[PDB]
Amino acid sequence: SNIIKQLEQEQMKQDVPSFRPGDTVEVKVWVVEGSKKRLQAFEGVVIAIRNRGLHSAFTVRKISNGEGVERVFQTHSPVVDSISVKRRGAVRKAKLYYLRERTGKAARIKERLN
Amino acid sequence: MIQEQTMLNVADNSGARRVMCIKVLGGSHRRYAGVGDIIKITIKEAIPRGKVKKGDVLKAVVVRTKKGVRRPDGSVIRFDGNACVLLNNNSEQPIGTRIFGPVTRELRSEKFMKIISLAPEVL
Amino acid sequence: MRHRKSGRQLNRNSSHRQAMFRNMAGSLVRHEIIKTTLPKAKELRRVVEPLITLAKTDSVANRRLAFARTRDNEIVAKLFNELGPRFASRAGGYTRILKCGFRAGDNAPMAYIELVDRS
Amino acid sequence: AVQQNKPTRSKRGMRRSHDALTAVTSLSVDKTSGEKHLRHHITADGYYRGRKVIAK
Amino acid sequence: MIGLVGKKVGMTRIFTEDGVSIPVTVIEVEANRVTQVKDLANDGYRAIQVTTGAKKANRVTKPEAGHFAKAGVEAGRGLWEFRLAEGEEFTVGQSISVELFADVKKVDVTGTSKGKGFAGTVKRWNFRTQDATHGNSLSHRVPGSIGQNQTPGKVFKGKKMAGQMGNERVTVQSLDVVRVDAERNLLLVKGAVPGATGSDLIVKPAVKA
RNA sequence: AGGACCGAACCGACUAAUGUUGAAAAAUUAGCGGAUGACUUGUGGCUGGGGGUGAAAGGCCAAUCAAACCGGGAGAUAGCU
RNA sequence: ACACAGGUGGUCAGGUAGAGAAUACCAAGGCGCUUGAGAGAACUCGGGUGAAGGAACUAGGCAAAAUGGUGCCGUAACUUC
RNA sequence: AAUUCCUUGUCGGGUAAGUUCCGACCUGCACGAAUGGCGUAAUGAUGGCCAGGCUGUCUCCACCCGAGACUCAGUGAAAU
RNA sequence: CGAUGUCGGCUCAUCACAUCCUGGGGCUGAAGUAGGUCCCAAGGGUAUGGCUGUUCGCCAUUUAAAGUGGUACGCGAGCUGGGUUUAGAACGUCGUGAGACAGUUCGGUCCCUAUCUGCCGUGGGCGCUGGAGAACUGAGGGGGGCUGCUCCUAGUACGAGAGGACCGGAGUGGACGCAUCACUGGUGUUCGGGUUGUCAUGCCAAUGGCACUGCCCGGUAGCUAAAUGCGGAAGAGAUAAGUGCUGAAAGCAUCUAAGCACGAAACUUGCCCCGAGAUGAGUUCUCCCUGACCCUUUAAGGGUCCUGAAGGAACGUUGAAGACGACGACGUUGAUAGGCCGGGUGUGUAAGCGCAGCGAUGCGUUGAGCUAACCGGUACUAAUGAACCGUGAGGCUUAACCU
Repeated sequence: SNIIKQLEQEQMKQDVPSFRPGDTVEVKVWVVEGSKKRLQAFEGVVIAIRNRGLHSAFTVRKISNGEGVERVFQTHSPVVDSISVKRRGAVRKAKLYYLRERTGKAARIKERLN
Repeated sequence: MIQEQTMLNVADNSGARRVMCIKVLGGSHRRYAGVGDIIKITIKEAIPRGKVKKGDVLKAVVVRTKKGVRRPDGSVIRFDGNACVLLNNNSEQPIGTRIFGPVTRELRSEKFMKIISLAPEVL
Repeated sequence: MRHRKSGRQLNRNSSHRQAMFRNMAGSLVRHEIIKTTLPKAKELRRVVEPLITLAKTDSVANRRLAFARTRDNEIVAKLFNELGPRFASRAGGYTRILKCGFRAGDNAPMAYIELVDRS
Repeated sequence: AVQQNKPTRSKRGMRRSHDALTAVTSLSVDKTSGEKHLRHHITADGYYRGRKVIAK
Repeated sequence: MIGLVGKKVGMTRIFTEDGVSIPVTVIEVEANRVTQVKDLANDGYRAIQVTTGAKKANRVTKPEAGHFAKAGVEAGRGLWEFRLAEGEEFTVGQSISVELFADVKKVDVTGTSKGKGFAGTVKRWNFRTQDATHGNSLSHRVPGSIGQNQTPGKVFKGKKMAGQMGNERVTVQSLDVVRVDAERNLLLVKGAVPGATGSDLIVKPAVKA
């Protein structure tokens, strides 16, 4: 409906960079410890995107301290300050769930040239 | 989301390698355990000369679950495996002197300040 | 419950339904008027009208798509050479259902479905 | 699974009281050919709402 | 205090600058036009009867048309009633808009719940299923026993059995009002209210404070 | 070479489900055992009831077996209903 | 006892993939199983998929799920070799 | 113990916890040497226990595909 | 004894209080925390596993608690069939033997399409006194009622210390119940793609059929829990055990005999839902009908002509409503459903052509093509002019007004 569309598009962020699955992004999230706010960086590969307007999300997967960790960010959430595509990967799928059973040499993604 | 018979990896250098949850503490008829809640575990595998032996019964706090936790904005942090940190049966303080792998913001409290201080990364 | 769902099962499996609707669509565009039961006729529209809509623009890709959904080259050829220019201005609704009573053998509510400008 | 006392014809009629059929309230008259037909269905000659929709 | 009658537009979320995502339900609350005021002198109790929305002029029957005509108000899609509190007056032709709830903090939303049709005991009353194996015979989701052997030789009234679930009035209590948008006749409540999209909702101030 | 191995026809029936006024007075589906042998099968014959036959369960002997079926003594007897 | 999801010996043996008369799809050839039409509730049958956990179910891993081919490397206790 | 009533005898292993299992002990109600005693490689749709993988078996059920169940038309039982 | 199926388990319960926890209180060999015992109180709650067929019991670890019982030691026309309890077989024992064992061990068919009562839902008919469309009142009925931990009061009162409150306030959980899909996910055989074997469209290329949706990888809407909102209350009335004030009988004493006050999750309300078939059939608002006559048994009588209203039903397109009825929207003065246009989403760079490579294949056009149930529009198709049911001023007796 028009009411829901108006309500969501008046809250959407207009500076969201364009990205695709397979890209290596670096998202800066707000961390509030005690009374002070800081910026924690989380960098990994985008393994899934869910386009739903204001309810859009994307799942980033990284290998932190030897343990695979993935986090699903809400694209229009104010906790995300900025997103930056460090490197663009070339895949032929919309959801890279197969990466969870791969480590090291078997989980490399070819760069998306041109 | 940890319940009885669940095997977990150990996130500290306390000597245990693979533990099994035998009760979810903190309430009658309780089904699952998220992060930051005590469970009673048994040790099913240990390293040769560690601080704990195979078969000891003691407490532990869960620091990573494969189901993950949810934050007030709707996000979710999922890990590749279930991991816990062994605690003393009476004081409920960590046995080891180091933490392996990341943890989350759900733990920052006076009870587990030692754990979040020793953690290599607090997501 | 089947809240906001569409599509009649018609007491057949999915492959049988797909094949039956393909055959029925071919028969309808071949003869220009056919007689079938009322639910099957109401479900037949959702398959035969997009085919005509696709057929409105003659292209190799559209013909291959129509061929994939009908498996009858004569049917595809008729659709693109006649039914497309004939219905070139219509905004959908290229069929008409006329309820025609009840079948003698099993008391099924029958109907005739025909192209709008048959005459 | 089975009865203990034979039900009466009275009980049988009471159960069958709702099994009656309902006759059609009124038929429709075609505006051109004048014959009667079921509402929203074509007439027995092939007409519907004046126009002759099916040949014979 | 009286309430208003709105329509469920759908569900969405509101982001706060603190980084909290409040899930809200969008209720479009158009103006409620009073059509009859009931008093102790004539009806033995105090209440108002309001209407909202519009209805097709060829669809409104003559009795309710005359009822609306007496009040001098255009026909709405229904008639709802609110009991009047002490010291609360309203005139007949008065229109009440969504700005009534401008400083209330919690509301009670009542609507007709979604219909699940004929629901089994397992779905309707959270009964446990029986074994899917171990020799079980045609009794995987049946309700089991319903009585005792010949001393209470009947089934007790009020037993939980399968039947029609939903499509009945349900009140959800103490929801936080997130935003009152008077400019476009909107009310955003925190949480989920009963009923499908487009249904009617009755929003009243929270009885439990 | 083999009462050898895996595995179809063929022979059998270990487990579960369905069916128990069944499609069937014992079967169907998914699995299962043997599958060149003490195997299995077609045609014809022989062994008769206190008798036969039995790698033996009192099993089988025409949907009937701690003594078949049919006719006769026979309207056995019944302090029982 | 049925126009019965059962039982019945011999002969013929095509193409592709396959070790194969297994199995899948076809040729020659023959059928769609003598009530249909709707709707898409509980519940029953035969199946498909499942977050987190992996036998905590239960008399019992019953049943499901899982392994499954060919070539090669490598293979323990015990043994009548 | 296919055998022990008392008995879940006592100790040890496995398990956080083991009336079952495995290894001993001997106080064998009431084992025992061709109505065979004790072992035994291989074999078993044999009985009991444990472990890895695997899973709706379970925590705790949810959705989907068909055949019935429900409605319409035709034929039309049964136990009691 | 012309059959009343039986131990344990699963599912589902319901009642009693001789109360396991929470609530109130007296005494204590009650300093505090924590206890012992008794009285009142059934509103709610009252574990998961190892072992055995087990009930029972022991053990591990929780919990505020892991109650005792009744209901054919509840429940097999709801499920199981391990034990026991048929036919087979063996061990120990007894008997010469056939066989037998509250001795054990292996294997061993659990049927029924619900007629009546009962219960969960959902309709048809008639009534409620002219008919109809709505919205209510509330006599009555159901649901719900559990509780932890941390912090402040306060390391205060108490205590030599160890330890550590009552009363009151705030936050966050476990289990249960209701609702929902906005978020995280599952399904999504009606959407897209990868790929193996074969067959067909003459063939290449591209597709389609079958192989569990052939095997998978994703996934729209809807439905869902594991996902997230909400709830148990506060307050009032009268009380139980209990604590009292004044006060004789009985110069004193005395909670009681007269009179007055406090007191619990129990009772009645307060919260949610059904609810005038509440035949005691209720109340309020609104709409519709203002014709002529015959007959005999003369009365709440029957009949004819004209008339057919408000409204309902039927038919059609249908729904986040639904087994079928029912309920809701719409029927040309129309967005009810299907199609169509645009958008969103899902899949992942379609086919054709060109270029590079001997070729598999890659690159460009190209984030392309296809896209169900979604969103915003659009009468192109189907929702007919009618016809049917329902009537034509509504009985009698009192009372208060009106003329």
